[PDB]
Amino acid sequence: QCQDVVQDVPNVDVQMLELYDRMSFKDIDGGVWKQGWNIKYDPLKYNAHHKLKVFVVPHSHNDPGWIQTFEEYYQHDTKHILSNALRHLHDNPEMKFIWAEISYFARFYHDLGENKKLQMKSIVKNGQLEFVTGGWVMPDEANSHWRNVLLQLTEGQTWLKQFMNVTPTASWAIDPFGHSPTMPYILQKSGFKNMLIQRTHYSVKKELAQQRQLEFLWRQIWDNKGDTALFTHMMPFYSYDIPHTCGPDPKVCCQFDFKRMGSFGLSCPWKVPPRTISDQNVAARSDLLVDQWKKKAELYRTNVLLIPLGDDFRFKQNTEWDVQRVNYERLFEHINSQAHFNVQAQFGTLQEYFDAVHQAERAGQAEFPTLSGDFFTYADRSDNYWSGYYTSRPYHKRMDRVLMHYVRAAEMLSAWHSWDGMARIEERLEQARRELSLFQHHDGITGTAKTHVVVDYEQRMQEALKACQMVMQQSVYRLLTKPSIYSPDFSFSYFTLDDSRWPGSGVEDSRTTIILGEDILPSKHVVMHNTLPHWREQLVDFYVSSPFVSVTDLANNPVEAQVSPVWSWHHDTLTKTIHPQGSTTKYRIIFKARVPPMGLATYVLTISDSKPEHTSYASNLLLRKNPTSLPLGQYPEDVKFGDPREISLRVGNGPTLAFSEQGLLKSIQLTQDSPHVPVHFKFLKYGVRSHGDRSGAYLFLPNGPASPVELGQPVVLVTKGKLESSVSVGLPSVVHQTIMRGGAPEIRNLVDIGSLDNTEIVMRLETHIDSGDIFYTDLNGLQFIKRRRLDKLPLQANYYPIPSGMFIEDANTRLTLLTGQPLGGSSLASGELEIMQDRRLASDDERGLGQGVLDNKPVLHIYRLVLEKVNNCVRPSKLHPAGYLTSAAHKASQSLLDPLDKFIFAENEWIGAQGQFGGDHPSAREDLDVSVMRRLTKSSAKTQRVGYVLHRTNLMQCGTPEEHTQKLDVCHLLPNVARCERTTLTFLQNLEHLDGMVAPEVCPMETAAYVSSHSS
Ligand SMILES: O=C(C[C@H]1CC[C@@H](O)[C@@H]2[C@H](O)[C@H](O)CN12)c1ccccc1
Ligand SMILES: *[C@@H]1O[C@H](CO)[C@@H](O)[C@H](O)[C@H]1NC(C)=O
Ligand SMILES: [Zn+2]
Repeated sequence: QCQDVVQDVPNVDVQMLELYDRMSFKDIDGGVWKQGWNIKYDPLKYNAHHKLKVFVVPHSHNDPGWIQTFEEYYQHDTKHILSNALRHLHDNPEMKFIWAEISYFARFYHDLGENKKLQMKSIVKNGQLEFVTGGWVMPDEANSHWRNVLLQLTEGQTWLKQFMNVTPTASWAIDPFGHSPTMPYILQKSGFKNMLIQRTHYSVKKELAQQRQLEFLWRQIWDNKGDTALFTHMMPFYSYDIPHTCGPDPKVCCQFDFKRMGSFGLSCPWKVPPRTISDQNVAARSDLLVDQWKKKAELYRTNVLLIPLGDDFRFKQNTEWDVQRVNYERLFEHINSQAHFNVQAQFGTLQEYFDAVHQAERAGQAEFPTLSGDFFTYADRSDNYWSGYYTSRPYHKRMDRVLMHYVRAAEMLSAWHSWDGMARIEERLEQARRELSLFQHHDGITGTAKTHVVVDYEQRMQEALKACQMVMQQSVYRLLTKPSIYSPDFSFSYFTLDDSRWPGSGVEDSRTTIILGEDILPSKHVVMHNTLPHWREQLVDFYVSSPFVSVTDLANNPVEAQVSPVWSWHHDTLTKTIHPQGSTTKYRIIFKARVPPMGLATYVLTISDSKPEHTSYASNLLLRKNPTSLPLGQYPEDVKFGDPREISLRVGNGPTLAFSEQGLLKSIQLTQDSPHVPVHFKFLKYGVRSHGDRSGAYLFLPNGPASPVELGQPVVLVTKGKLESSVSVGLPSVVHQTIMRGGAPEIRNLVDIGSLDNTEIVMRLETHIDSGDIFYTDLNGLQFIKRRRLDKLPLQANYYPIPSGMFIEDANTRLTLLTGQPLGGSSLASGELEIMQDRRLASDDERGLGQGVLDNKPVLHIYRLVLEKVNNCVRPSKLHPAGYLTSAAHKASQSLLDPLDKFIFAENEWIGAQGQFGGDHPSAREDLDVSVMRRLTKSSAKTQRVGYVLHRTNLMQCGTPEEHTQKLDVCHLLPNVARCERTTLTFLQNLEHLDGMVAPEVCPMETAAYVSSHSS
């Protein structure tokens, strides 16, 4: 049935980790093709019965924000490009054009008059204008979560289906900075047949070109059978621009970019300009151009050649359309009429190219190699590895993951009902999806845009968060109020969201205090939501105006609680120390919430005049020389003081953690009898080179290994409670916190790099684990890939994206660090893990951004740290390119990315309140998630439709007996099901009509989509 993703090592022609081990990566001058060799071809290869078919594919790369905002580019460039494409393609039936970015296209189309909409639909229907990929954006592939890659793909393609009646099956990704196999994974499950990529390491292009392995069937690293494979074309040269797309010699190709003759303010840096094609020069010009084409064709296996013709924001001016088209038409007429060339050249689209390639394949002309692996870390030249953008602008990288979750929760909570149009649910959800989708752009989440553009993305995301909050709180009010009492005002805030980790303590004072008092309000209802499809317990905290608060469930059962102070860290500009101050009027109450699968649970907080029976109070110990008093108002336990010292803590039956006198972890002891395993946190700094190339938003070019941050004698705060304990320390640039709740600790870093120019702050873990040169990092939150540190490459080449987690292991022990935000990281020595926190860079790094990164702001990074024994786990063999999490590590990752949501009832009394929603929802096996639940129809549809994306991960078997869980059938989650269909992941095509209206669960590492239809 299901493929075994652990025990069967796939047999592929190219496995990227193996290729990396063998490659020497020498950076030699290849001649005119600087990173290749002088290509030779046999002129007799092509003849009358075997011609070279050349497709020249006009394109225009349009960034949804980079050096200008989305709206600035739309007004100055993109609207003109699309208007002139419409005119020119209409008037010139053989001209072609491809378009990728649907965020821009949708904007443009909705502003067109009906006559022009109709003209536009006609040039799409007739194949002159072709959509490629059809996502909202062309996303980053390093930092993006797979859930958001799917979200933006779906946003663009849903628009295209509705308005253009087309769904692209070929993908075009010419600009992301390195490439991930998560893309073919999602695309192949969304109807695609082909994809194109460009930015891969120059040494990889050379190696694959030598073997004609630039076109390959790209399968997942664990896929033994090959069912995931997607045909992939990798472009061979340094850029997608015209000089690097006609052939190997850019001095020649630049002469065929007819926008470079002077009047457009462009020129050829190789110092030979284009010349207008005429009858007196066409034979000579054609002989140069065809020679470049035949050289490029040597790198590929069929007689069908792809020649992109475009660059950034091209095809704007009418005069530009004319100059490119007329000159190429003259070349085509000459070349195609001169038999000695044995070439047929024409304008074409991307799909036309791929169709012709597969026709050649089926005619027996070519067989294609199989490939697995990824294409990180990219370098475009010399030692310029693009690992900096794995960290750049980390505040917005963290915001991405918060908004990811809020979009999921808003779509899920509101999916349970149909809503009247006056509720503006669909409106707010569309806004949220579109702003999050926009940020997936390869200058958004990457942190590679100008400062004012970053500000625009942030503002858009804030509006999206507010939209999600509105939808979430309206939904909770409807789900938990007696139906005959429910009386909604769709503009009113029935609940406010309380989020403890965004923007976070020390970043924004954004959270509301629950204000209780005998003379104002005795009690307050709070509600937790659990988006995951299994019962979940999690500690939750709220701010309250008294320490004398107790918690009950709605059946009035007492719930054990802990009260702790509200501590804020202050950079004291008088004493020159970083130290905590406690509130004397706000307090934190903490208790364990238990919430049904995809459900809600209500609790009540009640004030009393004295310490409640079921509430305890944490102790607090401030470790520093030269302490001063720390009053805490009504808080019943006095703060204690001491000189810095080592300390040890244990919460519940969980691990015992030991800390240095500097407040940093030194060891973890898993159980009572077990060893104190050395696990040391350390903060270090990288700098920038004083000669040669400088680090910037894209490039990490360190001036050697990192140097320790000088810590001085930092102030350490120890809070010890029955439910939660923590150690926090004010270090230079980081308030570092280790929080213990009875399992793997949570780490929070409040990172403020301040004015430290040309500094990158790294957090490192040092252990004994005999990992050697092996470590594992994830791709897009979807899969873990084996990495091998290569000392033959520079330090920055050994940095990889850490979009959600990383681990090291030996035969016996594993250490996994899970993240709540994408950051860059590595293992630079056996037993180590490290992850960059922020970077502040004064210089531009010559990739067009035209600024350094000097707009840092405080960010709260979150993590879980899981030390485990793995000697009993069934792991892949030494040759398998994947790794897999344990149950504990996977749940830890879910605790960061999809925590419980917390709602505080706004008014004094909630009439008709109910205690729970979803108690009857199936509690699915732990490896299964309902990644997306989305109602697909508005309230006017007679047949309601609800879409589900189901993802099953793969967890290691380590000898923990499986407990019976319930089968999850998403098609019966809503009543009155009339049909259940398996669909593509975008919901746009029905693939299977399902027997008995039952949606089967999916196999390990598989993702499926289902749509249920309800007659209601
Ligand atoms: O590669 C680029 C720019 C590429 C890659 C980085 C990315 O931020 C930008 C924008 O997305 C543009 O689309 C071009 N991209 C470059 C190279 C040399 C000089 C100037 C620019
Ligand atoms: C859209 O797609 C196909 C081919 O263009 C056509 O048969 C159909 O009539 C068009 N319109 C629809 C499905 O509304
Ligand atoms: Zn770009």
